[PDB]
Amino acid sequence: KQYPIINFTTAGATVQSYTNFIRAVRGRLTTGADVRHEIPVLPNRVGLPINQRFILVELSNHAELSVTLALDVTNAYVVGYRAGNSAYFFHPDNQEDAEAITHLFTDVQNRYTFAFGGNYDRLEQLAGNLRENIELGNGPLEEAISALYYYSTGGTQLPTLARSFIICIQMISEAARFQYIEGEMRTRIRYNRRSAPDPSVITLENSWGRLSTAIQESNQGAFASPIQLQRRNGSKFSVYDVSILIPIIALMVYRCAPPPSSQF
Amino acid sequence: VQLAETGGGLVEPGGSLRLSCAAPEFRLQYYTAGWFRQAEREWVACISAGGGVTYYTGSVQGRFTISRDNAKRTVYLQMDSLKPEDTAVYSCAADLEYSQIMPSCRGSYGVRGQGTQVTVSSAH
Ligand SMILES: [Cl-]
Ligand SMILES: [Cl-]
Ligand SMILES: [Cl-]
Ligand SMILES: [Cl-]
Ligand SMILES: [Cl-]
Repeated sequence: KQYPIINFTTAGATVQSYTNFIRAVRGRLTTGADVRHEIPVLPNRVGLPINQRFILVELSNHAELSVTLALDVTNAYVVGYRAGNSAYFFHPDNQEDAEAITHLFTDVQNRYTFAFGGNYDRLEQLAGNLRENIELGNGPLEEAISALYYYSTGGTQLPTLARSFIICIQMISEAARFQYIEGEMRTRIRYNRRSAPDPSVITLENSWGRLSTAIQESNQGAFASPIQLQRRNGSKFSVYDVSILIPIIALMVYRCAPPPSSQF
Repeated sequence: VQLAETGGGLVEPGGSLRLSCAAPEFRLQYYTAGWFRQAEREWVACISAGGGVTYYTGSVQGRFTISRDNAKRTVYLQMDSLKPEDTAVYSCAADLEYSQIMPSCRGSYGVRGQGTQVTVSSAH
């Protein structure tokens, strides 16, 4: 049984095609049957069958270069990719995840696990650039696809590989996670523009795990403790309740089972 | 402004003129393209990426024809039976909102050219 495949091309991309792409990714990441305070939760990793663990995102551009990203359904994040007859995985954090990724791209004749992890702190260091310095948009995505492809032939150096991961992860994983980030990508596509993400985007990305926990552990939506976010201009503000995040967050990582509901 | 328009100018009432809109870097061939004019700005005509579907505003129906040459990444507006009331600044745009053309040329048309003056007059 193959993992589900979702296709997207930068060639002639529209707001509509990108919209359909992100909605399809979300649909394959979770059933949406588990909802807390009007926000959907990703599958619990506990007891999750290996054949349901990943989804594949096939990306191509006008040059007819193609790469395939693998996303973990439990967190929507990129764990590795394939280009031609080679595949590359971020360093697994534990033995069980190392075992899990052996189920991905199993026909590839060239298989590599990077020593480094795929978190932004690491990728930014390797890239020599922060997320706030890296342009996003259809053009950057087209270029990232090419760079990921050429890595397998020695045509791309590590810093550019890292930058390309930063682009793909945000425009796919983070867009899936946040309606708000998807919307920021829509604007770029609409006007065929490219630009680095503002502080509101970056801080949402940084806060996704913490927001997931705050929401799922909340007392009727009320947070135990406030979480600080940023506005588009960088100014800081505090969130005390799930309410304002409902139009912002599309998916949460599973943190706990919901409080038992009474039959009355 | 990512598109490059050409072909406007002075024309005798009843005469014809052809506008061109080319794309130096932009992959125009993938997108709905349209022409607009401003004497408030209004849509004039649009054409599907493949060129098989077109829409025209009522006041130009039967007089104006929109077409495209995807191999040249160009879009055209053929204007026949021109009237004084057709005098305006004309501009082309590509829509990246929708995967297909929409009736009445609905869309954001976020990529555009600079526009050209078309003047319909017997003068000169
Ligand atoms: Cl898609
Ligand atoms: Cl990080
Ligand atoms: Cl940053
Ligand atoms: Cl501040
Ligand atoms: Cl004529």
